[PDB]
Amino acid sequence: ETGIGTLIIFIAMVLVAAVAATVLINTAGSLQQRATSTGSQTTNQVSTGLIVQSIYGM
Amino acid sequence: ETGIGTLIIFIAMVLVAAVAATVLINTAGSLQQRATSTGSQTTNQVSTGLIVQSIYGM
Repeated sequence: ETGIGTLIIFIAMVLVAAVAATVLINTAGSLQQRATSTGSQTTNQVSTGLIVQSIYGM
Repeated sequence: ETGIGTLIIFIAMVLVAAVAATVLINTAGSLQQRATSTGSQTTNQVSTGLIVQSIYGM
């Protein structure tokens, strides 16, 4: 009967959907750390600087 | 059926969207404190100064 064949494919459908879910989570986690670090590094880059007061010679 | 697979990926889609939301909030909060402090420090920097009145010798 059709009942047996339906159950077999059902298991396969669940496993496939889990794979595509894993890709999206892993990619978002990788891009999270890069975007956070870039923002913090740029903030330090703009604000920091050195200034010359006076120059003397002998 | 397609109904089972749709629900599994749906959960994953919601979790991924939450991650990207967290990045934007955290970055804006970090840049908030830097921009506020820079403005206040510069205002004090320009306004403050010392002046010499008179010099006497013995």
